[PDB]
Amino acid sequence: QKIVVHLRATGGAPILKQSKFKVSGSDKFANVIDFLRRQLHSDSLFVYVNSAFSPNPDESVIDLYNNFGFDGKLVVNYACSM
Amino acid sequence: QKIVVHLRATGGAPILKQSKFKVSGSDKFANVIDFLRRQLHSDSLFVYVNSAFSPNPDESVIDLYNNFGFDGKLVVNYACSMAWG
Amino acid sequence: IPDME
Repeated sequence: QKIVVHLRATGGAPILKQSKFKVSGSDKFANVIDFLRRQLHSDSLFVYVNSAFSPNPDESVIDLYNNFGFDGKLVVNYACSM
Repeated sequence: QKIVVHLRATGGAPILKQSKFKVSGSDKFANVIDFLRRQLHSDSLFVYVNSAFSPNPDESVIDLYNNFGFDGKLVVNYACSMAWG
Repeated sequence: IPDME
């Protein structure tokens, strides 16, 4: 029933006194977000997770770079099994 | 606005002799994929870019963990600002 | 062992 949530502070956001907690997986994610804001008391807050993204081959390399590029570079990964 | 594309092999993928190529930003992504296949000669090939993803508050914590969790753990990152890009 | 809520 329990999943352990690590709350990792990025990009100048404050570090929390308790970085991890166990939470029942049936609650809505809002619970987690509201809980952050309660502890931070910060107007702005972004909450995001890493993810993979498989672009359509018909997509122009520029539009990709605009979205997932920096410094005139994009890092594209490839695999043969997954 | 010509872009250098770095090719990182993941999940045990074969090594390239030269893991970068410069490309016109008007080219289609296909160009990048075709270029890999030319060098690899592998039937199977997954090609993706890793991005950040803000799930909808109406999503059940389990379904999230199934998709973006590992080892009974879910790693959520959070910030108050962003650098601009 | 930490418990949220």
